[PDB]
Order: sequence, then C-alpha cells, then structure tokens
Amino acid sequence: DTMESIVLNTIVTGLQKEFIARVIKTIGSQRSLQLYENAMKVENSGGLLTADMSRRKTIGGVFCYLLKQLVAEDQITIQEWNYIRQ
Amino acid sequence: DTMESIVLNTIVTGLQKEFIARVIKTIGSQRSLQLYENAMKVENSGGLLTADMSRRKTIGGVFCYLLKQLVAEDQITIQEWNYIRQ
Repeated sequence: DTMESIVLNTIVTGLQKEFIARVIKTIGSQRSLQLYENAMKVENSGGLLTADMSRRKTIGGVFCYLLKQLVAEDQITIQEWNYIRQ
Repeated sequence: DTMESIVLNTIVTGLQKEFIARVIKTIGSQRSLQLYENAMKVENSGGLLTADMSRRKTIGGVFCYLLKQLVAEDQITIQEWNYIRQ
C-alpha cells in the first residue's frame, strides 16, 4: 500500500478515487494494472461503441465493461462487484 | 518480476520494450509508474518546451524528456543513464 497508492493514481489519471480504490482492494494492484492496460489496448484498437452506437465509450467505460467481464468469467464474485459499484 | 513485467507492459502500451525495461530495472517499478503518470498529466496540458524550444506534445516524447531531467537533477546517475540509453 504505497505501490497501491501509485497504481491507484496511475489508473485514476489514466482513466480520468474511491471506485478505483475499491477495485484495487478487491483484485490487487497487479490485476488492476492489467485491466488498465487492457482498456488501453482496446483504445489503441479504435475503442468500443456505446450501446446506442452514437459514440465511442470513454476509456472509463471500457474499463467498466472489462471489469464486468471479470464477473462474467467468475473472477470477481457478485458480492465483490456490488462493493466496487457502491 | 511479475509486477515489473506488468508495469513494463502498462507503460509500453500507454506510450505506444527493452528501453522501458531498463528504466524499470534502474529506478524501480514504483518510480517508473510515477513518471509514466506524470508524463500523462503533462501531456494532458499540452506537453512541454525543452531547453532548445522544442515542443514535446506526445506522451512518449514527454516521458523521454522527464526521464533525462532526472539525470540533470542528479536523481539518476550518469552511469545509470548510460545503461538506459543502451
């Protein structure tokens, strides 16, 4: 949790703090960074569309879709997903 | 080595390998992310102006300039710098 302050701020700045603090607390700074990176790779590939297809998702939205993919793949529990989201 | 393998890929992805690896082996994962993060904030406000009045407006160019300044500020020794430049 000094490496976690740093991961915290890096991710926070990279996506444009408590919501990210809760992700780090839940999956660790290691898996958090991999998620930030993956969101960046998606952005480098030209992004994703919103559900209404009117714009690209912001990189914040991409990271949330990816995080939600962690729940779909049974990596984060439903309880953990609820803690993170409010 | 897995955290630093992940800091490696995060920073490489965000900058758009070997060069960044040596930075990490030199200053530590913690300080490298701080630097990557500071490069990001600096890029967001339009980058910077070097001593030669040369604009650095992309993240990578910014990141490179801030790295060189650590040397000029005696936070990275000459020997280390030489190790990193190749």
